[PDB]
Amino acid sequence: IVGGKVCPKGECPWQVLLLVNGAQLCGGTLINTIWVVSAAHCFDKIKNWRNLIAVLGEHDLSEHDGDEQSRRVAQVIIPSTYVPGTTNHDIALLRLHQPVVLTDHVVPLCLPERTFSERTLAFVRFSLVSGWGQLLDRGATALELMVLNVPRLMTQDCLQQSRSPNITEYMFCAGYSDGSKDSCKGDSGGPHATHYRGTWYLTGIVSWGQGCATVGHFGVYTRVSQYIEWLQKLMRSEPRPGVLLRAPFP
Amino acid sequence: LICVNENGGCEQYCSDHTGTKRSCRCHEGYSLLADGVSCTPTVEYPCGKIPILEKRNA
Ligand SMILES: O=C(NCc1cccc(-n2ncc(-c3cc4cnccc4[nH]3)c2O)c1)Nc1ccccc1
Ligand SMILES: [Ca+2]
Ligand SMILES: [Cl-]
Ligand SMILES: [Cl-]
Repeated sequence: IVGGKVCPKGECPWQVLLLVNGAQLCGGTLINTIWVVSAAHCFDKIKNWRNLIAVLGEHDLSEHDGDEQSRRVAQVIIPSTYVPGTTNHDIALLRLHQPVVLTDHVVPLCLPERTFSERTLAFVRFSLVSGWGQLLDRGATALELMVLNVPRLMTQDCLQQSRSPNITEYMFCAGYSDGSKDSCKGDSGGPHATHYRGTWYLTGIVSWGQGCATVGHFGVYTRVSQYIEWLQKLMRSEPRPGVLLRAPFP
Repeated sequence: LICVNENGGCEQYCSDHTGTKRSCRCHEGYSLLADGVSCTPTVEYPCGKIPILEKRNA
């Protein structure tokens, strides 16, 4: 996160850290005790699935404070329509090996109903994006969880205001064109969370693209509303042997 | 009331029904109040609420 601030400990309780062989991979979003939403691209290069760990209740990576909860990942589910190393359909559903325990520091983000998301949430201007990603383009990653308020653009407006992969119906633009504020490498998979009448909801996933905080460009986010039904169906399904699962989309 | 407008007055989820009918609903871990619009937590850690903040104002 570029141009944000530290998310005070416990104020981003749905934020997940994904590690591979102990190394920072990506972010994620807790949506219930055993389910995490992330970005498909995070998993493009994974060799050994057994080395993938999700951490809840994380804040300051430099220390252990006892609020952290680590889990193995039992399943990584990606849409059939996702092509590695691209942007479209950049979403993943992760099943944890064991539930996290909800605490003051570990709380799921609400996965909204599609109708609600489309009719209401999509029109809330500002939303929060978070992670332990790069603090600057070509800079070091964050030791403390960062958060940033970004405004959402209608796709038409995004295109106009821009000055590259396409912007599809499965994405949206948010942020700033002035190169001051963005999500960045290390943040992918993390939440774009939207507040409505006292409750927060998952509306986007930090995806990727062309540099971070690049002048003339906006951040690209996976449009979660397009995937609600897909996610819900999967969450009702029994696990299958072998971590990686490609599931038909729609 | 219609769901497309002002969320049908619902705090959370909204369904249109046959007629000038509407039903609000709430996410798991919440219940709908008698106003037919408001949602109240039924569990300690409902989704999309920040405990340290909820407490900060409790
Ligand atoms: O290498 C793979 N995936 C492996 C992977 C794992 C974990 C993180 C990454 N990764 N790299 C850059 C970014 C990134 C930039 C960026 C800018 N703004 C906002 C968010 C952003 N995220 C990112 O999240 C890639 N895929 C791949 C490639 C090329 C060809 C085929 C597949
Ligand atoms: Ca820590
Ligand atoms: Cl099944
Ligand atoms: Cl496997």
